[PDB]
Amino acid sequence: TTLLNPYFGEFGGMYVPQILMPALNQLEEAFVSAQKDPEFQAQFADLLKNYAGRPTALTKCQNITAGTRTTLYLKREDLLHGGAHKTNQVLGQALLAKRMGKSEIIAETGAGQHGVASALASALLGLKCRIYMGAKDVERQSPNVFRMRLMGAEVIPVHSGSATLKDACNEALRDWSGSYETAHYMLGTAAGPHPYPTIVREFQRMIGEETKAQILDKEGRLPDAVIACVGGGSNAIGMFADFINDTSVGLIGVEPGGHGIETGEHGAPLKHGRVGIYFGMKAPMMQTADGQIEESYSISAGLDFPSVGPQHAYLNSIGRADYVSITDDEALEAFKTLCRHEGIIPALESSHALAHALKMMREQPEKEQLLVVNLSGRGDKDIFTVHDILKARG
Amino acid sequence: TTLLNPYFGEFGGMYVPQILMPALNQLEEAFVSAQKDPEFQAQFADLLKNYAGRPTALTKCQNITAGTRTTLYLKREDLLHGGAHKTNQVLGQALLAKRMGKSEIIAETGAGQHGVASALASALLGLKCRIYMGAKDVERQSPNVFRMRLMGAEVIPVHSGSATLKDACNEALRDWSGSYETAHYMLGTAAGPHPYPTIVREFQRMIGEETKAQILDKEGRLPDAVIACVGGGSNAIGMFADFINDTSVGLIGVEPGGHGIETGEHGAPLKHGRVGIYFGMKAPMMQTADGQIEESYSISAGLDFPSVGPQHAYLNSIGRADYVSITDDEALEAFKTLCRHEGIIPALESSHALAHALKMMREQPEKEQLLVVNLSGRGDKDIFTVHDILKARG
Amino acid sequence: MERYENLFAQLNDRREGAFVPFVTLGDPGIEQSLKIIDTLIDAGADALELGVPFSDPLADGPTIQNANLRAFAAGVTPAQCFEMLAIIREKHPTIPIGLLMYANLVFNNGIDAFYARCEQVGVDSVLVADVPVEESAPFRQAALRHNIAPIFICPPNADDDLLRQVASYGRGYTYLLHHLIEKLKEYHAAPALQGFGISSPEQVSAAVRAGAAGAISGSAIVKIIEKNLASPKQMLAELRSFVSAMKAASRA
Amino acid sequence: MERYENLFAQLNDRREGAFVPFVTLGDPGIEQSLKIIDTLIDAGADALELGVPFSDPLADGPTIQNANLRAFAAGVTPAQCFEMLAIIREKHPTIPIGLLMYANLVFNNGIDAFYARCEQVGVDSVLVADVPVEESAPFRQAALRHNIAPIFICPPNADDDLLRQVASYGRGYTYLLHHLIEKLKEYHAAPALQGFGISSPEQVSAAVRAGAAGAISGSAIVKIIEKNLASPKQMLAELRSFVSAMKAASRA
Ligand SMILES: Cc1ncc(COP(=O)(O)O)c(CN[C@@H](CO)C(=O)O)c1O
Ligand SMILES: Cc1ncc(COP(=O)(O)O)c(CN[C@@H](CO)C(=O)O)c1O
Ligand code: NA
Ligand code: NA
Repeated sequence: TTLLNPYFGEFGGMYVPQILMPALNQLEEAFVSAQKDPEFQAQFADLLKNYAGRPTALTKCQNITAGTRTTLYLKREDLLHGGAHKTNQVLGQALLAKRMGKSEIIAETGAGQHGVASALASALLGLKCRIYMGAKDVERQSPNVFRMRLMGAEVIPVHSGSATLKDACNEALRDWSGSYETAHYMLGTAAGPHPYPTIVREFQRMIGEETKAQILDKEGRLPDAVIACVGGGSNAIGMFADFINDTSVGLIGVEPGGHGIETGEHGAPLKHGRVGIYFGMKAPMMQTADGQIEESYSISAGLDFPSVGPQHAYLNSIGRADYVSITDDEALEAFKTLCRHEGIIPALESSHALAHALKMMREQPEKEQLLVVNLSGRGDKDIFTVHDILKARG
Repeated sequence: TTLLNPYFGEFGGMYVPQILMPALNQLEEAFVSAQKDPEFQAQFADLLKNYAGRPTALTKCQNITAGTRTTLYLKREDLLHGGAHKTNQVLGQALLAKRMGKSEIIAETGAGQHGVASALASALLGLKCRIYMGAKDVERQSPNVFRMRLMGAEVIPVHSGSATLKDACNEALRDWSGSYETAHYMLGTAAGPHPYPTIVREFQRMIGEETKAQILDKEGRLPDAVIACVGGGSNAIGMFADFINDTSVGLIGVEPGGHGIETGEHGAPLKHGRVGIYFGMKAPMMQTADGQIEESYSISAGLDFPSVGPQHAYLNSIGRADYVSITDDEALEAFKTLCRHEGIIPALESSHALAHALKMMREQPEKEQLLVVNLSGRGDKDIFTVHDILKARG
Repeated sequence: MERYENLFAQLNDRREGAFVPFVTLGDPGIEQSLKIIDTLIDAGADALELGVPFSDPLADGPTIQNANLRAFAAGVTPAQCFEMLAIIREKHPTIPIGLLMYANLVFNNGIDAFYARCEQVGVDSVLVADVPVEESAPFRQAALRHNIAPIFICPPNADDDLLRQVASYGRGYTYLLHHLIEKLKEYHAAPALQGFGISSPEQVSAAVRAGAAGAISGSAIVKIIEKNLASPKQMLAELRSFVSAMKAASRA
Repeated sequence: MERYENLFAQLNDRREGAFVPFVTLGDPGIEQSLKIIDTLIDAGADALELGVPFSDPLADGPTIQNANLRAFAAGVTPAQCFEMLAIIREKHPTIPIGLLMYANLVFNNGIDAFYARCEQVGVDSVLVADVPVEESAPFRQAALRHNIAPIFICPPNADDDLLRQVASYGRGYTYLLHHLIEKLKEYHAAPALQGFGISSPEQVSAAVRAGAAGAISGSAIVKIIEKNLASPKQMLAELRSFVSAMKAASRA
């Protein structure tokens, strides 16, 4: 039994070996208690403000929308300490770990952004941190790897399976299975077994809360739609949460289309996968006809989670949120456009969301619409990637 | 003649070829007008807040000071859009350029941070931007170079002289000398001919103003000292300005000691140079016994300006501010310490300031002192540099 | 069928404990795996626990992870696993055969269809590694409808409620990973088999002495496979030797 | 001394315009530079404008920047420049010699000491490239105390106040970079010499025709040096040829 519903419609659940259930139940209980503890909230708010830099700016993009009836704002999570929205919830989870008397942190990471966020939160709050990262990822993420070590975290390469994020995910669970008494597993996205999808959303919901207050302040009304990329679903659910009950506000999640949905090389399981059970949850998965779990492909390292948070699958099923996809080339074009017209270098992950807003604008230039794109991260990290591609294409 | 005093005591002035005086006088006039124009101030405040991300956080560092009577706060300019304090004044100067009906921007840069800031401001405000960068610097700054181009700026390598910052500085002036009618020279530090030292200070003074408000809010009193690194002097004068009339507040500027003052390989002209006339100003210079201008050496690319702002030389002469130096090794140790104990990766430039605060703390652990270190920038850019050194030293 | 019931009845009449080895189907190849399995049976295995290679065995240690790697290197699929199961049962009519599965492979094309397929090939039980009792209803129901015993792991710390649920939900045997054994018997749980760490003959005798109906060697068998990959013949010889010793330790 | 005054008086008696070439002292080497300078004088240069290599010539174009590079490659220092100046004057007693300096080299070890040194070697004027009239007081004062003419550049757009200041502050000649010429004469400025772009004989005749007392070839001479680095002999031959042509164009 649980204190909170582990499901969003048919999606979610706690599909973990029996040995891990006590850890999940323990975590759910501490989370429910923390949420009703004004002292926990004040400590979390203090770190977010004085250490991470919240509230983040909401930047209007007139140069981009000129000549159209689209007004576009970018929620600036790229300005959060660490360079991405990941920082929000690792601070909340690190505080939860301490509330439970835990002294160690276990984390998984693909692009290394969450790994870096877990390491910085652990460094700040005196937690011993160990990070699992698929060997293929450590290889292409040595900068983030070094950051993690400078911050005192132990980075552990995972060579099992495809040696990527899903593999690091398994290894994290395996570890926690035998150490949850003293270690907390700091999951990096709004997915996995309950209570994680719920906790991650709640520890990211300030994104949407701030956006709503900022948009009301600047435009005197709610956005016609908020747009966010979806890898695992944390930055998107963080932006969406506070707007779910505002029925007039469209919620648009953007999955990576990679080389194109038809090529099969993409990372859009929500709209182009099949429901399965993996990583402790029932949700749309990138998987073979046989049921073996596959990888998500995208020019962006961060949209590599081969599944998607159960709450997104649920919001999609009832029609509350709409999910689309954006290709590598479309994301690259938005990346260039934002650099040239606004002087902001967006993460390639976030560029997928901006690319979709650019499409909404360009396809119907005379449609009056107020849009907010969640700029989940900065793209300084993607400069090498973009450089090579542009050079390669002459 | 001028509207404002071009000198700080014996330092400063307008030592430029006669042909450039009209440009300086024009700029000084527009600046004086802008400063009294509530509309200009509101537009500058709006960009700083909604685009750049001000106010920046003031972060207390309990992990670092534990066991001592030092309380340390870090003014988080590393969280400003762009990753460094440079962004503040390029936005103000870009707005000034527009107020003067200019459509083009000329800038010089060493580490590339100011070049990137000039490019992003120009991209945002519709200015055509060209950046001069010494060939040796372009070589070791290809990441920043590419950023500048992604943002639409023209990057022009300077092979004359030592092919470094001072050389880029000359080339910028040369260019402006014949184009000031339509182009504004966006100088990157609080140095050069009047009105630049004055304009840069005023467009960076929010650093100190915010710090004062934040420290009063959190501690109910002013800091015992504010500490900032000094390359050209902009982040330091930005932090110092609002505190100059608060006589109880120490102002400590930190110049790079490089391999050590005694080795001669350093970048500390204020305390270990000799007054000269160069780059349009009379100020302490890194120069031969003969009067030829030399380079400043430091493990940090950003503390390369071979002179120092005239206002710092002046504040030093009257004893209002104290200047010290920190070696490459001391800065590296502070860099590591901040990463490990606070989860913040500081720029190597800023690390010199933190290193000095760490010395004030460690040398007299029972001395009660409230310190603020201006964390002028983030050090993601310095990860490669630090990696190699640590690896090289085994 | 009632293979587990019939087996435990017989072992009881002989005051004998059961010895159950685990191996990954298709490791290192389909042909060698079938030979490995026949050798385990000939050497005295009382029942079998067989794994179907899965891409992300988040509930398994390094040994099993590598067994799957080897199986996949051989191109092993669940479909081939079910063909092997049919062949295994066709050769051995009474040995209980239990599968150790990951939820996705059971859920993939319909939970009911999966258990129906288990019943068709002659499988006796299924332990879904990542389906706790709390999420087990559809699995348990489908299993029972197809005469398949749903097996559950009773963890070290299993509190009373869990003991009761496991006792009520499981069939065939309880996968145990004194008081625990007494409570399980007290709640009329399926006979408990001690797992984890069972890698020596003395551990088999200790489990039976503690009150357990037997022991499952979760990975010791796979290690032997991994060590003798170079010589298939020596592999089977060593497998025969180990199982013989383990089984002998279960006798009264 | 009154070398400029004596020179312009003579040129006037001959209804002649002055031709003044600029070269960087020590470019490409001390020895070749002394030969280059003697050739410019033999070919008809009425006065000389000589630059002292400076590390950061922020007021100079590419040609001069490279002249400095060459001089520094040769190890040229201000001290050696002053030794060359003494030798030059010792060989040519009446030609006016003006230096084109950067402020730091004048200020470096004392402004007064610098002009005292200029007077000692026999220099007649000093134009400090980066000292506008607004910052010129200490320089002008030291110059006058040591019988050195402080020279100022009168920029294209020079407004009236600037014209008046330049007319009042300068001596020797006004470095001009019709109305401008009339105003300078009107305010009794030192004779104006047209500079910038003066690279052909026709430009010299045009300057004198416009009312200027002559022309300064700011870089055409240095170009010739740069082009014939390969053959020192051809270099001097071409220098002689150019100066001869330029000077001839100044005659009535
Ligand atoms: C800037 C940015 N924006 C978006 C995402 C996608 O995840 P989200 O959907 O949970 O928000 C990531 C994920 N990053 C994951 C997986 O690689 C990590 O371990 O770091 C990111 O780093
Ligand atoms: C993070 C950071 N902190 C400090 C400094 C030093 O300059 P300041 O003294 O003007 O503040 C710099 C300078 N950077 C100069 C010179 O290389 C540039 O062109 O970018 C910096 O980038
Ligand atoms: Na995904
Ligand atoms: Na300096």
